[PDB]
Amino acid sequence: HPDVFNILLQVMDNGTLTDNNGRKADFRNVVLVMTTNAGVRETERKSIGLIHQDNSTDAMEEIKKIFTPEFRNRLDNIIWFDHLSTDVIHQVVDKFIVELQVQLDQKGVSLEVSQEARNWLAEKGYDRAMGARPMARVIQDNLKKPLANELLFGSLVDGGQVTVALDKEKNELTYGFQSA
Amino acid sequence: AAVELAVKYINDRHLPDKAIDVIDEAGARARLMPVSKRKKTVNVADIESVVARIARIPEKSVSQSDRDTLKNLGDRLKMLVFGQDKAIEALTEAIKMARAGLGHEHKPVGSFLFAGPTGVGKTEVTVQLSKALGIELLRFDMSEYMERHTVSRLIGAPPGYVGFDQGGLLTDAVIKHPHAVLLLDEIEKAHPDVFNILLQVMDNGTLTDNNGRKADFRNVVLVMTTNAGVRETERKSIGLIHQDNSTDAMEEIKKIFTPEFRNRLDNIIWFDHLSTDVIHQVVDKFIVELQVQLDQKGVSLEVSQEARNWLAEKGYDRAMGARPMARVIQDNLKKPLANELLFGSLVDGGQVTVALDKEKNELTYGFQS
Amino acid sequence: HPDVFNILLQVMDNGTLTDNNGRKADFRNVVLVMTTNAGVRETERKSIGLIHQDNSTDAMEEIKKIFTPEFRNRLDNIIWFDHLSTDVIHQVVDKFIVELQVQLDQKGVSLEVSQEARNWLAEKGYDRAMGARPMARVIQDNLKKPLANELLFGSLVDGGQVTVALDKEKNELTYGFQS
Amino acid sequence: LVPMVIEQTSRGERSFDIYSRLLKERVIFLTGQVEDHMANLIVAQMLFLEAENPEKDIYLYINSPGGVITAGMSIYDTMQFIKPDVSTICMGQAASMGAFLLTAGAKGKRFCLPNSRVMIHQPLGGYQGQATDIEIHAREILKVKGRMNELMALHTGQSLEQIERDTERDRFLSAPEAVEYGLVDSILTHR
Amino acid sequence: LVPMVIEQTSRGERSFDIYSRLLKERVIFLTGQVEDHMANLIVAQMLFLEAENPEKDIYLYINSPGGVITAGMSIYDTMQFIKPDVSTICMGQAASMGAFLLTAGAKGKRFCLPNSRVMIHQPLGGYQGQATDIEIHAREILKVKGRMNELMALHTGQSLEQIERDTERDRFLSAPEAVEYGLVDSILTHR
Amino acid sequence: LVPMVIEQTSRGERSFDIYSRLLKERVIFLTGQVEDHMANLIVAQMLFLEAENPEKDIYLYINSPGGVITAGMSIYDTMQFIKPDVSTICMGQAASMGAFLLTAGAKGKRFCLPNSRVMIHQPLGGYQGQATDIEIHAREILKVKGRMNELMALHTGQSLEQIERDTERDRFLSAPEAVEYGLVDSILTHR
Ligand SMILES: Nc1ncnc2c1ncn2[C@@H]1O[C@H](COP(=O)(O)OP(=O)(O)O)[C@@H](O)[C@H]1O
Repeated sequence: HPDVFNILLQVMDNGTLTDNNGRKADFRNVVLVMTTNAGVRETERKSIGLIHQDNSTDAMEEIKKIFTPEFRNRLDNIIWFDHLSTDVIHQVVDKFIVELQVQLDQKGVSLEVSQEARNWLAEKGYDRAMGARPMARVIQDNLKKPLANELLFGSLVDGGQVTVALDKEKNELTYGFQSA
Repeated sequence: AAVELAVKYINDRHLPDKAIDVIDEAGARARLMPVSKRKKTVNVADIESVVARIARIPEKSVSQSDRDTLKNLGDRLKMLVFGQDKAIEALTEAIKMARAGLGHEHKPVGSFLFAGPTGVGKTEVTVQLSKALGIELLRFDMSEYMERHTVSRLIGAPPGYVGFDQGGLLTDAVIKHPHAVLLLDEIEKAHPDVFNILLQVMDNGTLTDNNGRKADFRNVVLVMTTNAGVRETERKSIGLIHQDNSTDAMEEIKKIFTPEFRNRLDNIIWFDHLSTDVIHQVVDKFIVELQVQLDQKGVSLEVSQEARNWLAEKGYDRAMGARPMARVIQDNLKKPLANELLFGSLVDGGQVTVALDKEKNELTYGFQS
Repeated sequence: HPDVFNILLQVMDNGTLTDNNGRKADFRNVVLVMTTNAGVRETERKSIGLIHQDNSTDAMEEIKKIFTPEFRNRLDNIIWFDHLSTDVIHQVVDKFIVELQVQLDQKGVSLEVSQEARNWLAEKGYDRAMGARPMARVIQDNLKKPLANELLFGSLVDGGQVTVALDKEKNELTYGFQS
Repeated sequence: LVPMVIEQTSRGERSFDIYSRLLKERVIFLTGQVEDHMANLIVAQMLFLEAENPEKDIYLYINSPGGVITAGMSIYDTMQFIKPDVSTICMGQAASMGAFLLTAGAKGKRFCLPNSRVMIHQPLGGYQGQATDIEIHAREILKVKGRMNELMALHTGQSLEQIERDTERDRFLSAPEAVEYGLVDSILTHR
Repeated sequence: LVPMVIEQTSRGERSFDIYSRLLKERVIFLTGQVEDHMANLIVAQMLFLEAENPEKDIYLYINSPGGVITAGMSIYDTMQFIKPDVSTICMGQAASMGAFLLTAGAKGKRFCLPNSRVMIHQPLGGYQGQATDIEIHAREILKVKGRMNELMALHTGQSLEQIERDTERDRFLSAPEAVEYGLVDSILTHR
Repeated sequence: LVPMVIEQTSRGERSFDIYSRLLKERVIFLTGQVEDHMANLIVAQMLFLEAENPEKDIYLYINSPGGVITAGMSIYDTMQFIKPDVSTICMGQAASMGAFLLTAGAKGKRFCLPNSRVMIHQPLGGYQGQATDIEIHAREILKVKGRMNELMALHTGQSLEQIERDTERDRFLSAPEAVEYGLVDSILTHR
């Protein structure tokens, strides 16, 4: 509700918010970070024109409409996050893979993914509009699914090393369960 | 394990107390459970079982006891629901990953938007999944939550409800049953403000009530059913050349659901119209239910393969899926049996047989008690 | 309103309705019947053209667009009430007149309405647009009202033995007064 | 000025012009000299009705004194292409192009009022310029004349030789005479 | 006049124009002499359709006797620029500019009705002025003629010399002849 | 007729004409002979867009044969006055005062389609009356000519002498040639 914005005017301009009882809280050491998806539809949609338009500015105008000027002036700065480029996506895939390894370590299985396989995952799941969340889903559908069946139904009940490779001819991933 | 597991699965309790609770219960359970053949030591498996009971969630020992149940989960759901295998695989694989330890740390077991035509099994696979797993089914009909003010009931109570029982229906339901299937039928009908409530459920795995109780959704399967794109697909073009209206369904889905909500979804399954081959399986299923109903009254029914095919042709409608099969089953079989069941040979003895003649093109019912 | 149909979907599909209050209403024994006049308008009206187009399937088309497929799928069957033919119309007047005769029987009055009078009563009583709803007044006004007025205060105070016959010139019903 | 008409609906009253109201009943109107813009409208109306109910039959009321043949071909081709049978009813008069569309109606659904007239004749297009250009344009109209006669003969059922002799000059046919010639199956009467 | 039409949407009943209703289905109509205003309108329609669904292909019904070349070239560029394949159908007749847009359709999606006609001729333009101005003005006519022939040859696939010989004078090509020439892929029959 | 397009929004359905819908997307169409009334309409559109989003970029599809020089300066003044970068695209022909507005777009955002043609020439105007008035009017027509050459030189980057020499006689520049001249940054040539 817009009332919440009015509640934060003293939080950012004076640092103190008072309860109905009358006690005052101190916000001088609390890092305040807000997140908003305003103008997400504007970015997702495409302009009706020969030349595509960057709708990053449309989000800012929406921010002005939603938030009152007093609220926005108090803010230190309005950071506009940018879409994930293909280069950082490779780093993003590495992050999910290590998260998978931590889950796998408890089970006793070690996962090894070739560099070519990692690139293949990025191309299949890359979606600038959808960000990094599709990358998790492609990894989940491709890597976590085979491992899950094997861990439960065989070849991985007991901890064993795993290796992943890409077949260029078939353009499909391969796996070596190698139990124990 | 007691400390690490308590943090993960035991909420609203602080760490030095949670672990002591797990540790104390493990000692109590092992000491008095086996009268003879008692293990003096407390292994890690005992701790996992204790947390499971406290949190009402399965443990991590699925690789031995329940390995058979998960392996046959997809096969059993195929017998109950024909076609739509992509939905069954999505649900069973999502479950397997969670039990195997690959599930998301802070997200539900699964979040799937099942969109398709009527009578295609959108709300049937969810009801059968819970029965297969033997877990409580949380069914919420969004037709009630059309307005903004009704949404507050999910996370609380109406403004100034001094009366007790002011706990959110969704928050209290999930707390009572941490392991359950959450079905939000006709999610499109719900006010857009309901999608904002699910953002923390799908992405953070928890929803907080106005009072402040935290509901855990990390172990609940979230399934939503919508008929958003059926109208667009069924729409017929007006032009010399017919148009391939294949992607129109997704475009309608994109408009009704904001990108943030759709991104959180684990997978969007598009159910498809039942094929003629699938209808034969459906006829057999309905007949099986009829046999069970007759078994209560002591009547036995056997139908010929030829009669089954005739029933399929009469009831095969692409737009209406499998629901019309019930109507022909009702008109053709239940009507004669009902009259005889009340008064006639079917009072007792059963031994019913059904057949048809190709020339007549009409079913024949014979009763010999 | 469309929102009402959404409420019935769970009723027919699940058989149980939950009120906002919180109580669970389980009504699986109640039969559900709805009455609509959507198709009659299309079928009764003729096509706007020199050629009369076929309206046999027009009635179903309206119901398909007016009612969502999901709503129609849950319904057991859709039954059409057809216009009352002359043969069945005779039975309707027979029921109304016989009903009045039963009421008069306790009082002791008797009627001898002719079969020809039945035909004339049917045309005025039954209308294609309003059906048999106007037929209520025709039987009561044409038969009960003239005789009832005479019964309370008339040439014949009591004894009945009344008879009725169609009058071609006046299009009125004869009243017999035998004490 | 087009008068509006109210059509009762379950939701409420709906206001539509007289032409649009009849279009809902599949009653299209062809009027005036044929042109690229009226034909585009007529074909557009046919395509709209096809998707609604392809089984149902469209009805085209032809009251035109003739027009450009090229524009009419779009109407003719559209009628044949669509699954729905097009019923052509000649109101008042059907000239060379109007008669072509009239006879092009589906068999059994073509009708003429008892007092209408039907005139058929060869195209009267002309061109001027260099001798070489005139030859190409002159040659083309003979090709078009062949197509008009061959498609007219197919629908009417008369031989190509019969059509060309009659179409040498303007020939006005009455409604009964049209039935004998084969342009229409019957004369529209109130059953 | 334009007959309004009813469309049943998920939201409820909606009233659209005859052309507007067809625009929702990606059907764009090109009719009459090409001009800047109508060309600009077609351009606007194509851009709107691309935004709604770029995957879905656009349909264009061309029934035109030819017009300004500059206006038409804007349409051609837009058709090639946008990702959707702009299917082209020849209703009734297509002139040199009309046929240039017809052949510009994507491969496998260009059609011509059976009784449709086509015409292709060199661009005809006349300028009056000083000899110096005529030289500069004349050069543009040669350049555009070559560009049109080159583009026409590219879509049809025929030799440039053959296109130059045929384009020197007006040439009329029937529907079956257009398919062989390469202007259209195939005739539309019972789709 | 102008088609009506439905814009789907979360709040509800909205109906807009094809041109107005494009204006909502910061697309302006400068089509037809330049005039005071049409130029005023374009000026109003730019100001409305500037207020809605000054930081965002405006677009101006120029398909016009040129026109009134003074009316066009109102657009040029407004293009440079408003903070938004008024990108320009050229569809079909661009002529005197059409190209002047096409070359006045922000650097790096001007574009021309592959087949678009650009024409540039000096102002053409005449006055009839007393010799004294002709001298005054003649001086006015010369001063305006120099100002356009100065402005054209600024955007293109060529010296004033180069522009004056070329602009003395009508000069037609192809789309790639315009890039060499500097009227536009580059050709789109994108899918
Ligand atoms: N594939 C199927 N196999 C068996 N029963 C089915 C199937 N599809 C639908 N049904 C039956 O139809 C009903 C489910 O319809 P549902 O898919 O929930 O409809 P909707 O999509 O309109 O919500 C139940 O009665 C169920 O038994």
